[PDB]
Amino acid sequence: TRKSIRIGPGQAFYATG
Amino acid sequence: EVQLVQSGAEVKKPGESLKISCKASGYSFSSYWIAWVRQMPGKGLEWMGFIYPADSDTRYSPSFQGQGTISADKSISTAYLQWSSLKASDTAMYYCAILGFWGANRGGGGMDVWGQGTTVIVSSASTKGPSVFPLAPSSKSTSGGTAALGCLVKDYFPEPVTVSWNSGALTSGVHTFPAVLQSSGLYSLSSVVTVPSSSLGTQTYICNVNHKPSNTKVDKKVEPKSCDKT
Amino acid sequence: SYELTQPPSVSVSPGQTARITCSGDALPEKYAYWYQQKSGQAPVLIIYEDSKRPSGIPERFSGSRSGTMATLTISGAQVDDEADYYCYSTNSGGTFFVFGTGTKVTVLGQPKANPTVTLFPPSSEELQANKATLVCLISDFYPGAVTVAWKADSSPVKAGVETTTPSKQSNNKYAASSYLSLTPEQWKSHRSYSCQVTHEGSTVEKTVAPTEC
Repeated sequence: TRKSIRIGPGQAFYATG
Repeated sequence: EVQLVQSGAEVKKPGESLKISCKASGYSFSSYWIAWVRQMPGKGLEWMGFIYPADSDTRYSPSFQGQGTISADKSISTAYLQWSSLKASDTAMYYCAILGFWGANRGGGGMDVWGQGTTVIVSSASTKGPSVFPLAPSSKSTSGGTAALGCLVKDYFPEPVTVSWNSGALTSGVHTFPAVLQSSGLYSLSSVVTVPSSSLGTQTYICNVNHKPSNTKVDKKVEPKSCDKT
Repeated sequence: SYELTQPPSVSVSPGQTARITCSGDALPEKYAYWYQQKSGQAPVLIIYEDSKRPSGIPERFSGSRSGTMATLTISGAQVDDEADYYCYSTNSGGTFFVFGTGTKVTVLGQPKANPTVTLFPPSSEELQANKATLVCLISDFYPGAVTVAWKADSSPVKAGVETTTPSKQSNNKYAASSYLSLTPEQWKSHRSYSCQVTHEGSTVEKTVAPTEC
């Protein structure tokens, strides 16, 4: 996925999957 | 070369609409989030929101929701920020930036490619040349030190003005200060030169003020005060 | 809404270590990022995911995060490291990013210098234009911070004051200016106006009067 954003350990920015 | 190029400086009035642009090149525009950052004069960075150009997924911080619309046109690799009704408080530098372009920051939240910024001024003021007032050197004798003399360049809009002395023939001791902005919406600044207090009654001092946006030029001679019995 | 707190001012001498903190209640689970912004320039990413430097960023910049605090450390501070530094992170819900309030890092690269102060009264020409401006010009000071207070007949005046932030001169000392805006009536009715400039341990005061020359 190119849209996903890592924002913390084991966590992505909301709805970026 | 990976690059974001922003549109040019803008001066607008409250109530007017404005759309500023961020042109991407050198990479796949659809695949990276583009963010917009506001910086009001002398203040900190504020994250307004961002957009993923592939599907135009757009998010705003709560205080910026409805305060400026972010969009993108991937057919010309351009992201936008726009207002339908500008406010004076929209006065700011605006940056666009790509998220996660380089190295292990890819897939991450670091903004690592930045546009050069777009300055936006929103003001109810209309264009106006300055009034130039002489700032007369003190009457006091110095034995034999210096005196400060200058020109007050008052109530102009927009920036900038340039100032010179004796048609550029006087440079040492010359000091031109940055502008202040009054609640009237007009700017003022001062330019001062420090000279031998002995040369007062002798030398001629003339400030040359140029305000291009209003096509105004003013030359003003600055002499000792009348009450100055020298 | 979510905010990240930073001290506004940190000062160091060249070669010393500067530490810049960033605090927020979502930081225990969210990465911190750091941006450097020099005067006149766009921000630059210097740290991402707490501790990682992009290539080209000098190793003297390091970062960490623990609980509600993230820290940017500048070891062996250089004169060119003087800049604003902003932390950056998401809220706990991961629905927006925010910048910290910013820390100005001052690197003391020259000796202290006290300001020269010049105060001009309104010209009779300006008075005739139905306006009045006292102009207080401040120059050759270091470091780049001063406080300006205006007085009328020895009482504090706050209305009508506009002061510029310090700006770097060619000689690397600083300048600033402060304006007191009055009606010609106010100017003529008082007997003294003073501009008082404070810097470190020095106060410089200049005074003008409508009835004196």
